[PDB]
Amino acid sequence: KEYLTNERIRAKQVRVVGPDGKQLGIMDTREALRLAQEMDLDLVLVGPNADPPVARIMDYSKWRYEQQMAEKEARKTEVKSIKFRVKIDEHDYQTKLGHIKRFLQEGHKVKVTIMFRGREVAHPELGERILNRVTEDLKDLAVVEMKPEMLGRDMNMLLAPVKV
Amino acid sequence: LGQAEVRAIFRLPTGKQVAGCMVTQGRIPRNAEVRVLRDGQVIWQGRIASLKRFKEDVREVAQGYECGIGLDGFDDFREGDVIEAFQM
Amino acid sequence: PRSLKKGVFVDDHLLEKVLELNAKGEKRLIKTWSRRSTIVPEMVGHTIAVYNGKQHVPVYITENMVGHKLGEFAPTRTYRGH
RNA sequence: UGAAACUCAAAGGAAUUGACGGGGGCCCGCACAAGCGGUGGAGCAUGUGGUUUAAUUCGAAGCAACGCGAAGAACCUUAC
RNA sequence: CGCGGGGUGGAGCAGCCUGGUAGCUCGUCGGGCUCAUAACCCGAAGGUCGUCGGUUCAAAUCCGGCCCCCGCAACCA
Ligand SMILES: [Mg+2]
Repeated sequence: KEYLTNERIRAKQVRVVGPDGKQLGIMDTREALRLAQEMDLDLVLVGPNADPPVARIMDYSKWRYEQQMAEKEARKTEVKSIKFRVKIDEHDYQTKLGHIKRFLQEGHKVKVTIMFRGREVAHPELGERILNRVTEDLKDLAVVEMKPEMLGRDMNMLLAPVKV
Repeated sequence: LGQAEVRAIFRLPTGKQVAGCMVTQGRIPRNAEVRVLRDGQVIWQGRIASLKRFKEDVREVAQGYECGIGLDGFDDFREGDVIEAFQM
Repeated sequence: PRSLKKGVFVDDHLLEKVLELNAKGEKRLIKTWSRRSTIVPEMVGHTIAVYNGKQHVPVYITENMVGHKLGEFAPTRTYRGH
């Protein structure tokens, strides 16, 4: 994420590639520098150890800033775990659903688990009833990656945003 | 309790699967087990899920009338050969 | 790096055995524990079974291998690959 | 307001001796800092771990095992 | 077959989009740190970008085939 800028280039004759992708050829360093000055945007040596040192005529600092911004954007993207009960209270469930929706809106995945105990008779059924219902409620923000899946003491599902 | 010959299985990119079969032996009920055979190896083994004829949803298919039947989890569609149904 | 003053070392176990078998022409499998002994051309042609510490391993002997001690042709340690 | 079944041969308090604290204070050590020179990077020399082997004799285990018992393994030593 | 989108160190993801510039987290390997394990910190390895190819001075990037994945696609009796 660092390259030689305009006057930092000592390597004789440089490959004068613009900000667009246009070749001027193998100009002298000084000439290239002059050109850069004329056009405002700096001479960024993006490949010094190459066939003519690759001088990209862009504003180095500006470019770096742009890259940073892009990285930041990429960063903000997470998996958020909502953990339901088996014998479910309704208000709580609603709240959880709302939370999930919010997460989806933000851009985050939602891992929806249901905390099981022993008693594996109507537990999986209960889980199915819950998770599926939740999905039905919020199908327009999220599509299902992982279906109602058994983990032994859990039932997991994955709600992933409709469009990223 | 029946030997059936496959006429038209159905490829839906929407609905499902329906196997039109001509009876040769006895009767095909709704809760009977099914073996599907080709010329050499057996295609699929399982059960009958759904039963619905042209007229009405007839319970038992006697003599040799053509009846569609939905076959539990049928994997190979459009024109089979021999369906053999066994029951004690 | 070869190591001897004068009179190259052969042990009188096979040294005096192989010279008797110079009169019977050749012979078949001479198992000796002597690996200390250097090759003299009297042995050239014969079959010397040399002691690995376990196996009397057979060596069909040629004129080329003369400036060598017997135990070089008896690989005592086995394998390396893991 | 208020059990019992069941269960444990304890649950407890106060102090005491210590040990302990990302409690306090008073101290100290090349402990850090300040400084020099290294090790880790390279090659080899060793000792180990591991893995191979017919066997790689056995021990030593964080400092306080690891250029150690070994202050001298070609055979001997040597135990495998 | 239709159309849409995708295919990237082992896993999940950016970059393509703007023709030169391959990152991030989890794992794997090695070390350190600890009494010891995790966690931590460090390095180290690891991708030719599904592929056939073209392009062009130069393609993960532009184009197409094929392979796929994914979603939708009107017929069950
Ligand atoms: Mg660790």
